Amino acid sequence: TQAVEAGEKTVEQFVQALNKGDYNKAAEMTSKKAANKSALSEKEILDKYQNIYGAADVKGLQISNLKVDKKDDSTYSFSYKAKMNTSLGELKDLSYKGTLDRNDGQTTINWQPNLVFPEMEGNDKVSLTTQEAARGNIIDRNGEPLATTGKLKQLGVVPSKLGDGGEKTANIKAIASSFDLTEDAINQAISQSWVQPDYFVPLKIIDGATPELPAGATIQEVDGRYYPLGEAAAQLIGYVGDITAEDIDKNPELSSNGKIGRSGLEMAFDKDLRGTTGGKLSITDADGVEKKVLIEHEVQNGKDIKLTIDAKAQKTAFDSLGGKAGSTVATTPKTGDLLALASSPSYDPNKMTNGISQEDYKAYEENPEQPFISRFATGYAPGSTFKMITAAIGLDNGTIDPNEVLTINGLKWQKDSSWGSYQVTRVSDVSQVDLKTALIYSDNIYMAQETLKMGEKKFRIGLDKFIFGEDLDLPISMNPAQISNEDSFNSDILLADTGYGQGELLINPIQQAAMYSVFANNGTLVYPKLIADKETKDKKNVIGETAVQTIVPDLREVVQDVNGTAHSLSALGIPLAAKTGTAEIKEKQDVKGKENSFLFAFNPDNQGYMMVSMLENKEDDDSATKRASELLQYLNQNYQ
Ligand SMILES: *C(=O)[C@@H](NC(=O)Cc1ccccc1)[C@@H]1N[C@@H](C(=O)O)C(C)(C)S1
Repeated sequence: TQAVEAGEKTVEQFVQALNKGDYNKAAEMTSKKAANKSALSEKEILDKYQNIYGAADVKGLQISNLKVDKKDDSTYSFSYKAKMNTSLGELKDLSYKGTLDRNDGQTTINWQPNLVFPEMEGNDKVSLTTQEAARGNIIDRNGEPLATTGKLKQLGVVPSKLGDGGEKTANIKAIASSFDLTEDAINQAISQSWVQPDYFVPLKIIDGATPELPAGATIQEVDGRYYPLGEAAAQLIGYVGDITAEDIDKNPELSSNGKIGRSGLEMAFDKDLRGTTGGKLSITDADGVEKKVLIEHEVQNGKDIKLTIDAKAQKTAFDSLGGKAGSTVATTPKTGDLLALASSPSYDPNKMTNGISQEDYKAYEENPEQPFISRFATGYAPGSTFKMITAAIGLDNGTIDPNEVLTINGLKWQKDSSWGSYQVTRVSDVSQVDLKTALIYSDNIYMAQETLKMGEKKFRIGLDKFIFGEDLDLPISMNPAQISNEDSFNSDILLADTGYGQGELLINPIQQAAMYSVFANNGTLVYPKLIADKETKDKKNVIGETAVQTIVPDLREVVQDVNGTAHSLSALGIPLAAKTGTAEIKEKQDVKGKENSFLFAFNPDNQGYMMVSMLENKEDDDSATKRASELLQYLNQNYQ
């Protein structure tokens, strides 16, 4: 019992060496190459573990139920049970054994072939057969293909079949012109280091119709991941990439000859879409004689995933942005089904997963407008659209009277002289301003005064009833919305700015569509829902039904009144309640000052659809309201 404590330490740090991937240090703990001692030499153990554990991708060796006893003068036999993770799953209830040798003060392990796998004898071998699982598709709310694995048409060139001299140079340009490609890229692809005279070197992928084939234009049909919408759903869906040797080290259950999701839903749902690798891990002997099977299970394909996205609304919402920086969120506000999650500018997913020239990948990483960003998940300042929330709070606590008319003179205003030179500004010079007039002309001075009148304490009481600080249940990485940096404004100026959607507010378009969903459910907040089978979670009594019955009729006038900020939408001739708004951004990249246009709109008759569009760093005379008539028409007669 005095040396058994050091004997259990020997088995403890031996399994730790195997579990740490260091087989050399694990071999140094064995005895000497003899009949009853260790059965192999030093490097003979290193090569035995590395070839077997490396082939099956063995990682995570845990042991339990140790029992170290005695038998002879130095033969203290040990036995335990272990578990490990391989390419085909987890090995459980592995009964191990062996003996020890405690000569002097160094207790070693009499190594035996049963220490690699339980039922391995003298010179036994291990074999692994695996069949990769097909990746499941991603479908929309109507079963349309958003991310399937289909057949593609390739285009490559063989350097020998290009001619026999100067004819190759002319055809290198004839192939570049017949398929719209760079002539310098064809002669560069055929002159790489790995290129051989008769090797089929690929080029680009034919999108559909195959043009005339010049002097050697082989079209080898290949299979790969295909995204039918392309850039329209690039940020949402994502892209898959080839699996690296360092990826298998983290999760050994991945097929090294397969694809892994790198961003978006392809990554957030990688476990459900890749399936499980099938095959058999058996122990053989001599000439592949199947002795004992360790693991063997059938191949399971990936589960298809149905979203709440409308493929037609996703493409229309993206195309309406015209390639400018922005995003659009369209939902069914009574259930939360996100019908479209567009972001612009965007990248090409089919180009990323099917091989992209590194010059073009630098264009996406160095693009100032950042096409990789999912702008529907990026927190912004909500802008003038946030006055709906501030007004609804003011009506609930009785601070704002819908019929009380404030008298505002000029375009600038400040509470006292303690504000220095800062003044709340408004665009229109209306003298008599009530709640109806302030929401039509988008008056900041009215909301600023009614916010200071409301008080900081009473303001947050209504704000805390929303989703500020909450993390929504969506497979989209985002930060929770915040009222301010700290839990206290500690500034009258900051309180007024937060009244009309400025200050230290950060709300992403998905969270905005959730907070604004109360105006379509009579004060009940409906959480957004991306997976089609998810339940409809809601949160009632956020604002009173009285404030909804007061603001919603006013939001109709933002469209119908001749001086409304969203009057251009009255041309649609459909029932609409909207609320526009810009937002000042003082980014230090330039001394100008970028501003972001916003737009919120929904149908007040049936509450069938709700839309939140925005334009980041908008161009002059451009607005989200201008480029919203297209999908507002679609959402009107398709989601009533
Ligand atoms: C709401 O965000 C308001 N805008 C501002 O406070 C900043 C601003 C930016 C550019 C010009 C003027 C003022 C008002 N809402 C928007 C809108 O509803 O589009 C206005 C441009 C009417 S100012």
